[PDB]
Amino acid sequence: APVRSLNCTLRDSQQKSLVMSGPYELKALHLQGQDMEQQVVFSMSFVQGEESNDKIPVALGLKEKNLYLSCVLKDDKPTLQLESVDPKNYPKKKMEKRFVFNKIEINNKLEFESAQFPNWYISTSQAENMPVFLGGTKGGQDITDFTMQFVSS
Amino acid sequence: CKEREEKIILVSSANEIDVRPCPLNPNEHKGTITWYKDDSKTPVSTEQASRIHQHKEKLWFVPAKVEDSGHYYCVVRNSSYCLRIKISAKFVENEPNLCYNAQAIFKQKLPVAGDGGLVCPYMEFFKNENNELPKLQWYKDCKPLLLDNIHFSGVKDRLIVMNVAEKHRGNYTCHASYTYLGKQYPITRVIEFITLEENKPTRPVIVSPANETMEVDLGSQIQLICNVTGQLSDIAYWKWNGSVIDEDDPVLGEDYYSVENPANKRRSTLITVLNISEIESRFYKHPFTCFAKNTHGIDAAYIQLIYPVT
Repeated sequence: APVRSLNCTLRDSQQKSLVMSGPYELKALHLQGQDMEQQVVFSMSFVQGEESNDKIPVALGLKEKNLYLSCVLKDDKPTLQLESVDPKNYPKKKMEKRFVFNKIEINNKLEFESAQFPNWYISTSQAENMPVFLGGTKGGQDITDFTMQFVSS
Repeated sequence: CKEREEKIILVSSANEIDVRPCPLNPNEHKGTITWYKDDSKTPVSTEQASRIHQHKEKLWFVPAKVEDSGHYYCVVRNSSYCLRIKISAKFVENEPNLCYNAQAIFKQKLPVAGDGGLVCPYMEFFKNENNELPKLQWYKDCKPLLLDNIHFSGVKDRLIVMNVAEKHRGNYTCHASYTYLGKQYPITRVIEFITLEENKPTRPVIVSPANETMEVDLGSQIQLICNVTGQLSDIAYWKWNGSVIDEDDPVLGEDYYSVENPANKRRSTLITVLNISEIESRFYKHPFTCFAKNTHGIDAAYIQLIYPVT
């Protein structure tokens, strides 16, 4: 394999899982013991960027859905968005900055800072069923901490 | 108008209040919101006192029964883009002897040997009591938990389980009492608590590029292999002369592999192959270093290429 990739699940620190809110958008909500298969499996690739040791650059894409979380400027504000790419060319170890997030692990607690837009992380609201977005205040009240579960089974 | 879906059915319990606002993505707008009955009827009442009714852009149930367990709608059309959202709710009765129905559990997990938090879902509406989430009472297997700050702590919508153990597994319930129109109704959520294995931090072990030298002919091609013994979330990569191997490099190229050890996953092997198509003059000056990395620190080991001995 040209790039190192692992399949994971992700749940925020408030225990909310993430799901598709209509292809091209994601949302976090707590799922009932029956709908647990509604959660998106990611393909976290270890892309090369600024390996700072306390950070590890990654690419987050929807499994076999050919979609990659990227960060772009939308209205002069850093924003999260899902964009499709070419399945043959992707995933690459040399990823364009927009799809690049630095995976920071504090107390077994994951944050994903945007390499493109530092001080802006993958966030979720305390609210149930709201979309997954890029948040800039970090601790404004919005959740920027997550947990990862590997799909080894 | 067109149509909108929403396949996830939220199963709330009958005998208590319940609200169901419509899922509005980035675009909401406050002047479009309206609910409808089963098989498209009229706007499910509009009086705060009636039972099944719509208030501040939300479909409240006052005491909610099992008969309410059905398909509802909501319509957004501010200017013209009408598509009317389908909901589909379900109300259940507590199973015999239990203080809950498993049809309504939310699966939540926490790793052993460390302080974690279980979260009482959908408390976002009942919050409004002057923007103060109600005082939650917690139970596991229908018995009450003492929130002493030794074994458990209750803060807002969460239950801090101190030093999670296998013995914390079970079905938990959080209880609140929401005052709606002077009359206070009850509220419960069940959480099936599943413990995860403790996450012990361990630096990976580079097995093969153990700081040595290798004789190579100046023209040929070779394969350098880095063998690491650690977890699968541990990575292994090459860097040569202070720099990573570029994907668009014409002579250097990596090939990554992993093999999980069935007997002990913390002792699985990462294999990273470096293919040098043509050994150049420069590769004899600086060594090819291999890095084993994870959040708890890196590991290094090199292979210094040298010309053969005459």
